Amino acid sequence: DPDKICLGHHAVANGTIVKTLTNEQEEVTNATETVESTSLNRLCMKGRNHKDLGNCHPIGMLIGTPACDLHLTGTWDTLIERKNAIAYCYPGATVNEKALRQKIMESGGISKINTGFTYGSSINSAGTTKACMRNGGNSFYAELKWLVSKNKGQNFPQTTNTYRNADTAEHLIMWGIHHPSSTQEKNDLYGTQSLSISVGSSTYKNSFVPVVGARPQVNGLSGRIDFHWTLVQPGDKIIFSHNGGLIAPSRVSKLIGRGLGIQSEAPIDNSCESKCFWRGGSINTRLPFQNLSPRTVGQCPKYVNKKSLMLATGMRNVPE
Amino acid sequence: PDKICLGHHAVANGTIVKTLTNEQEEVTNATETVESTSLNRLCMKGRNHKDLGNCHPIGMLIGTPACDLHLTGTWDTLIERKNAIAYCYPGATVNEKALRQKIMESGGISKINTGFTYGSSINSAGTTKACMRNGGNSFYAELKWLVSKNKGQNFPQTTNTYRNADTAEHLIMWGIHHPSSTQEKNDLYGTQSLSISVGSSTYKNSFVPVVGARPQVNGLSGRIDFHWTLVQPGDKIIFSHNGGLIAPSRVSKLIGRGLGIQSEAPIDNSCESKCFWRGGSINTRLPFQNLSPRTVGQCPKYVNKKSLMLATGMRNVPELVQ
Amino acid sequence: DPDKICLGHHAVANGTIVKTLTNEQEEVTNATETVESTSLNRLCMKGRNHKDLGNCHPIGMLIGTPACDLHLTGTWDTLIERKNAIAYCYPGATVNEKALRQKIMESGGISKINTGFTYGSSINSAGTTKACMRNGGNSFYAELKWLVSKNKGQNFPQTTNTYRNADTAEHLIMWGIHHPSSTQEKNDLYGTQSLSISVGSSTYKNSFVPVVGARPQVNGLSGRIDFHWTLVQPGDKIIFSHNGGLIAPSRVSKLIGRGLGIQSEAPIDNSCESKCFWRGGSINTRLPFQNLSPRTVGQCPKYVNKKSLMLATGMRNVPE
Amino acid sequence: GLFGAIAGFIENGWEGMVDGWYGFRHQNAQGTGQAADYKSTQAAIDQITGKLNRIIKKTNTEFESIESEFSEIDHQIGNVINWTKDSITDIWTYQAELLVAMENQHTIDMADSEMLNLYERVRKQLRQNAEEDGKGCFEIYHACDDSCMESIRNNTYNHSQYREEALLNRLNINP
Amino acid sequence: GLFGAIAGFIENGWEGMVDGWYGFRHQNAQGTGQAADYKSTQAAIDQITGKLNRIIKKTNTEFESIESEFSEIDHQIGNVINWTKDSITDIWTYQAELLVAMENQHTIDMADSEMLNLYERVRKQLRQNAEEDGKGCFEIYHACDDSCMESIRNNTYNHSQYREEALLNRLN
Amino acid sequence: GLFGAIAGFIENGWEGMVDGWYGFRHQNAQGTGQAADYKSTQAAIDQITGKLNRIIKKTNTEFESIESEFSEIDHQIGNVINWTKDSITDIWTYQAELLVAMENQHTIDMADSEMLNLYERVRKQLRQNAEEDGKGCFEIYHACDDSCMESIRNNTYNHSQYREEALLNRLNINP
Ligand SMILES: CC(=O)N[C@@H]1[C@@H](O)[C@H](O[C@@H]2O[C@H](CO[C@]3(C(=O)O)C[C@H](O)[C@@H](NC(C)=O)[C@H]([C@H](O)[C@H](O)CO)O3)[C@H](O)[C@H](O)[C@H]2O)[C@@H](CO)O[C@H]1O
Ligand SMILES: CC(=O)N[C@@H]1[C@@H](O)[C@H](O[C@@H]2O[C@H](CO[C@]3(C(=O)O)C[C@H](O)[C@@H](NC(C)=O)[C@H]([C@H](O)[C@H](O)CO)O3)[C@H](O)[C@H](O)[C@H]2O)[C@@H](CO)O[C@H]1O
Ligand SMILES: CC(=O)N[C@@H]1[C@@H](O)[C@H](O[C@@H]2O[C@H](CO[C@]3(C(=O)O)C[C@H](O)[C@@H](NC(C)=O)[C@H]([C@H](O)[C@H](O)CO)O3)[C@H](O)[C@H](O)[C@H]2O)[C@@H](CO)O[C@H]1O
Ligand SMILES: *[C@@H]1O[C@H](CO)[C@@H](O)[C@H](O)[C@H]1NC(C)=O
Ligand SMILES: *[C@@H]1O[C@H](CO)[C@@H](O)[C@H](O)[C@H]1NC(C)=O
Ligand SMILES: *[C@@H]1O[C@H](CO)[C@@H](O)[C@H](O)[C@H]1NC(C)=O
Repeated sequence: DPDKICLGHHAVANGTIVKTLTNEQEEVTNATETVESTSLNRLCMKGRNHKDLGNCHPIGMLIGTPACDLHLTGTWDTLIERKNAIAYCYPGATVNEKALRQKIMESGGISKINTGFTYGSSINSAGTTKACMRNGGNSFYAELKWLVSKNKGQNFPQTTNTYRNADTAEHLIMWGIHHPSSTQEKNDLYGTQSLSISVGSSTYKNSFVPVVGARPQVNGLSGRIDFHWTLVQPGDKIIFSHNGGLIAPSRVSKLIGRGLGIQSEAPIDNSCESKCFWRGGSINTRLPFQNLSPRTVGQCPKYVNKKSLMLATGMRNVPE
Repeated sequence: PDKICLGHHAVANGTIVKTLTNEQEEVTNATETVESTSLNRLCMKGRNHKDLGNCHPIGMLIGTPACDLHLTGTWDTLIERKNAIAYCYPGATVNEKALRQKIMESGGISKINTGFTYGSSINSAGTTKACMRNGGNSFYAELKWLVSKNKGQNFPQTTNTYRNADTAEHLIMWGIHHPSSTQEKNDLYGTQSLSISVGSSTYKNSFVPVVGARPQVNGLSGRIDFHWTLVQPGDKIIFSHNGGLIAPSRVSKLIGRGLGIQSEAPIDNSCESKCFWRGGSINTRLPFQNLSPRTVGQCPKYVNKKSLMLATGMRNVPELVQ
Repeated sequence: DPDKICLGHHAVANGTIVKTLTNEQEEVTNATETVESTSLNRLCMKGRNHKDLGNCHPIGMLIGTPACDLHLTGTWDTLIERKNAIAYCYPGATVNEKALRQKIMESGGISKINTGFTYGSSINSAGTTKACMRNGGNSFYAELKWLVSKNKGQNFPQTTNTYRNADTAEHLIMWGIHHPSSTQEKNDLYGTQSLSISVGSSTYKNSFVPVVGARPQVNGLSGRIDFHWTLVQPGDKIIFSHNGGLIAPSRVSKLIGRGLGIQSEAPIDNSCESKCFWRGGSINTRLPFQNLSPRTVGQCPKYVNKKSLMLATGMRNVPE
Repeated sequence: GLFGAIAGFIENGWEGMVDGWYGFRHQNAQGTGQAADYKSTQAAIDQITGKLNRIIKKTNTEFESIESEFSEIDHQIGNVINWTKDSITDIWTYQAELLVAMENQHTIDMADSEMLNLYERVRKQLRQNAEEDGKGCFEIYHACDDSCMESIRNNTYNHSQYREEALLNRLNINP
Repeated sequence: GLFGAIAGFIENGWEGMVDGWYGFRHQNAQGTGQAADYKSTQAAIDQITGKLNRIIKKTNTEFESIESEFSEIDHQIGNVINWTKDSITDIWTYQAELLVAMENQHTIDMADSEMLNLYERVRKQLRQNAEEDGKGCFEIYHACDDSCMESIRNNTYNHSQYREEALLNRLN
Repeated sequence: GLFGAIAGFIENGWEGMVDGWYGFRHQNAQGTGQAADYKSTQAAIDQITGKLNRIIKKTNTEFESIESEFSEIDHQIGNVINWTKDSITDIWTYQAELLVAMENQHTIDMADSEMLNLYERVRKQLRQNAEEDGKGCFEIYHACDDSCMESIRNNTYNHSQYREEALLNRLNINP
């Protein structure tokens, strides 16, 4: 007999399940995902002066490995390192290698400056190897010189070379030490004398001795060349004194500015933008969390160990 | 008129909890969220465990007498004890912290023969009173102390090569003996300049015995220091030496993964646990604990808090008391 | 017609904006700041036995650089290091310097104990240098002695010096190795013989060879003195065997207790107290957060990347 | 739930109401009808939009690599990095779970409160002219045509206009 | 409190009610009685059970040792570990404190709301046959015997049967 | 808001109420009145004071330096420290933002609830002697002088005293 007005709310046939403080299976009218599960399988490089190193390892840029010939100098805001990239054509390693790679991958460019080092007539400064091929022939690291005695068996002469940093910014200098595979090889290259290399600046001091020892062949070679580095401050000199075994710098490096270093397997895409990168590519999500990888670089969502986390965007669903 | 009254329960003695707005809120009931108690024992039920006792992990690789029952084996849990013995002869391992952690993360050790043999002018059976085994002078079981057979004569230029014929990396260890004096150095290895070179495809180093004056440790000024590297599958490692090398008779292979525990608490096989610390085991369902920040396994998170009571009931509003 | 009673709440003319879960600009009657933005430009040292090192570098306290003459011993609960502090008057450096500096800055004092080292008639133990001036005269590190041959050009004698720790606590012993600038200099100071320094305890051993190498002048000097250190355990001996190049300790150190190391440029103020310090001074706030610096020491508010975070202390403001 | 309306004294929702979150169904001599309420709907939507604006975002902090993808890391430093990264991941995973659980509880209860606030507005509007049936409806004790129903929905219903009629039907009282 | 019933218009709790969290007491011409309410009690308990299931749990992450108990650590890395561990402890201590404080606030207010929801259910059942006294009771303006009182508790009370009697008594 | 009173059915606040947070205004033959309610005001203030006591504090943990202000640091350890510190900063910035957002929401809604609880207390006191106007006021259907108004504020109002008078006026049957 009385007229009626009824208050109510909407519902949907199929609601979405969310978790609350008191209920693991609460049905609501709608929800939205907060953990990103999808990645773009490209490196989104739009708006970035980027350098893809390909098979060139960052350290190879400083010493001049043949794979790095197109990457000896340049500028960039983003530097991309790839898997199985080549640093050492000749067998060996760099001392304090991880710190050096990190420094290069934090830079925004490299320039090169001549050392001006010269060598007397009894030194062959153009030593080459089958391990470092360039332009169809035996070659060597482009930024270094393999010094040996010109006459086989003769004592390599006592030599002293100085690099002065005439710039207003710090330079990075690298050199190598050759470690022969046998006494006969050592004698042939540098003579029978006791070998010693010393390096000295205002901020750095060290000495090195070529170690002769039997080793397995790596790419047909039992010899090793190990690399060392330091920073030369503005106005300072660094002095090399040596009588056989030094792989001497013909140029030094200057790392310029800052950039973002990326280690990734994903191909580059110049038509899209991103701020967040990982091994598998780019993450362009607006969501606060992601479950792709704990290893990311740039401005990224936080990694969580969750497949899904649904945020309610509606009331409790109470269907008819 | 007639009446019906709505109400709620209460208790005479409530429990105090903290809320957003009140540090002393009385509720009908509450339950603890921070675990304060530990079992003073290592709960090893359902675990193929190894208690090392007085054997130090590094001693398993070199074969210190204290480790004779732990030269090989498999385990999912490895227990290290305080004051465990690694070195019978005075000395130390270079990069020892990384080595110990590798062993304590492993699920077992296997041993593989190096096949190192020596000519007639080498005495490969050097021993010391510092390393006693079965009531007699002995040495690290996995290594050999090489000296000149004839006292004072130059130890011969020698080459030994280990090939890794396995599909997994092997851990090779060796020692360098540092004599107590020039006369002792001359007696063992001769008057020649000594040099030990070690070279693989991935590793290179050189060593020289030193004879500088140093104090006695249990009557001995000599030192044997240990060095190690990983030999990759299919690679070989070459030792070139003329006196001072303590050479490996076996190499090690670390197998799988396991949980390393450092504790003085006794083993208990009748109970299980997934969380351990120095003082024993933490078996709790609670999300937090205040026993120690140093724990291993699957543990509640450490908090600097004696108690955090979670309310499991309404506000307690008791009846009036005179 | 009827009498009326109305329920209501207060409001203010000037409300404050705060952020809620659902509203970025919610006006409330009052609010208070949770992030501290201001700092006192002073080191608040009331209730602290403190040492301001000034021009003295912590390592200089152990070796006795002239700048540290008034900081060779003492006790403190707070140690203050300043910018451009001097450790090395003579050119050189300390091996494992970072760990040593941190040990000193974590300590609550330094005591000095005599080594008792004596030298025979063919050693001059009073070597000095223009690099380490005191009162206008050539001097040397207070806690060490520069040993040279008494007769110029003669072979420095094969010498032994032994320090025994007679205390119940570990002692910190330092020594130097001199690296000459030329062969002529090396010959004049120590003789033409091959130089070797060995150091041996129950827990430590090492050997050192003075290196003669060309290197640039630092304050007119191409020579270097590099420092090394170890801990001598209670009851143990440490033996120095040397024939030229050792810079030998006249005292050893004992670090006492614990203290708070502060690195700051701000002046001392003994009138006020604080538990939290940074480069720019002290943070005496009661607030839970601060935006001054992520690098702080002591008991501090947590650093946040926010200018302001206002906590509501009142209801919604609904003006008339 | 907290405010007792949604999944409470309101038995169920209306799948047929597609133009709003809250609304009215009526019954009079002319027939039946349905209409959404704009103000309550928009109050709920604006609050959820506010939550989304705050939650759907990342930090502007630029992070660099401390773990090599294609090379070996130091064993001591690598274990510290692994412990730290796993500890940080446990914190963010926990914080994420707590955020969304707390926000979902609040969203559901907020929506419940807006239903109740609409119900309360209508109750006070109708004053002595209607009674609550306990299921979210008001039984109106006077003839209330489509214009009258519209005045209730538009918040322009004047109770004084119908009071005499309503009290006669409710209580059998003449003035 | 938030919903105004528990520690609000309900003066105090009933220590004698041991078979439930919420319930009824009545007084009529025949006598008095007490009975617990199942649905409201179970609603509160189920929500608290849900919190406990969510909170009483640890992470599945397996941690290994980065600090040696029986041997020395490196001084530089040791200080970094000490700083990191203490920072992590401060985060977890803070999060634990906030979690329990927030959950306790919500538990108390949830319990308050279930008291109010029961009260409101009874108010709407009784319709125009009763009036609120402001203390959590309803004064019923017709004879309501033990069977009538049971029908209120059982949610089967039909107001229309008693309306004429109740309105006569309310108005006179 | 959640409880529907502040920025809800109460149109606005009173800038002229400076002696409390909640209160009463009235009108009768004797005059116009205003008075703050002590109990509701203090309930709100005590809860806010409780929050401030919990929030306005720092940890007792003593931290030492792991980054040199005036000298160089190692490259790899420095990168790990930079990553760790920035990760910790992101956690605390997030926690601080969430804390204050959550606390502010609760403070506003708590204040709303105290207003509603006062309103509900008055509604139940007045019983059948008054009617709600929908704006937070009660129209009282008997002469209610200053002592009567004070009894409402005090919770000593006796509805039975005025019920006969009130019902005659409410039903419009006053002889
Ligand atoms: C060409 C030469 O100088 N000597 C002849 C040897 O090459 C040859 O022994 C073979 O040497 C092979 C490696 O050859 C190079 C290389 O790396 O390609 C040749 C380079 O010219 C030489 N470079 C320099 C600056 O000396 C380089 C170098 O000596 C070593 O890398 C140092 O470790 O070696 C390879 O090792 C073969 O296994 C080996 O047989 C001998 C014997 O035929 O004759 C030499 O005249
Ligand atoms: C000729 C004479 O009168 N010598 C006196 C010695 O009795 C004595 O010299 C000490 O002798 C020590 C011998 O101990 C071992 C050991 O470690 O147990 C014996 C081992 O067989 C020997 N092993 C090998 C492979 O040579 C081992 C080894 O030489 C050293 O450990 C190497 O450092 O020594 C030992 O050689 C002491 O270093 C040595 O001082 C001393 C009293 O100390 O008086 C001599 O006059
Ligand atoms: C033995 C001596 O004192 N000889 C004097 C020469 O050194 C000097 O030549 C100048 O020497 C300058 C550096 O002089 C010192 C110094 O550092 O101040 C002088 C110290 O007495 C000496 N100390 C010791 C213990 O030998 C010290 C030391 O030899 C070196 O530092 C080791 O590297 O050197 C500077 O090098 C000038 O460039 C140089 O001309 C001349 C006087 O001018 O003769 C001697 O008096
Ligand atoms: C750190 O974690 C990675 C990924 O699980 C693992 O491969 C590596 O062995 C760990 N590092 C160390 C030093 O154990
Ligand atoms: C760490 O951050 C500081 C401050 O931004 C910077 O100076 C330094 O270069 C960073 N460390 C490394 C190793 O890059
Ligand atoms: C109200 O309370 C005040 C203060 O206790 C008292 O003086 C006054 O007489 C009371 N009035 C009534 C009507 O209850």
